[PDB]
Amino acid sequence: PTTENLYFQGSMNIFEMLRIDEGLRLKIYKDCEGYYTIGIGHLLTKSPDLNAAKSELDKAIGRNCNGVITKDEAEKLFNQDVDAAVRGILRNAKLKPVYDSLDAVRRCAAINHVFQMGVTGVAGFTNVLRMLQQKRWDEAAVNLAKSRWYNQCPDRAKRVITTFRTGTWDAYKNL
Ligand SMILES: C=CCc1ccccc1O
Repeated sequence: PTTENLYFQGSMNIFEMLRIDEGLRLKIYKDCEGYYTIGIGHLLTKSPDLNAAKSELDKAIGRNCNGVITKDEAEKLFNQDVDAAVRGILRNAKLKPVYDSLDAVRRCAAINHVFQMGVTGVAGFTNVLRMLQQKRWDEAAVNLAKSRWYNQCPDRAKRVITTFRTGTWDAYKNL
């Protein structure tokens, strides 16, 4: 590692991580499963009706957006969604002990997973939870690679799986 490469971990954090996996879009779009999304991975609704999505949008931003937001508004919604995922882990009796056992980088991958799937989705991975607590990283990653979450949209999930395997930021290098 060069002096610069050793600096790369101090530049990575949950916000930079999710920003890479989710992208940044200032107009309403459909994500890889066809669900209306905006900003940095903010799922607006699962309904096929673009009208619900715009209404959810104006609600979340608090103005008449007509489907378009600013970078600063994107950042704000994103920070709220990150806070919600972390809070969702910490209050949950099953996820909190596993999260507490993890190192800082794998904790970021855990918050990313919850941001993407939701609390009950993640807490259903009974086996992967036990694997992670037992530091069985290879097995946890192979089992996450069996999931619909990863297989229906691999490019959004692949870096998170690699990060559970390694506990480093290497999958976020060299975009
Ligand atoms: C079970 C998969 C990973 C994971 C671990 C701990 C907390 C949340 C989370 O998504």
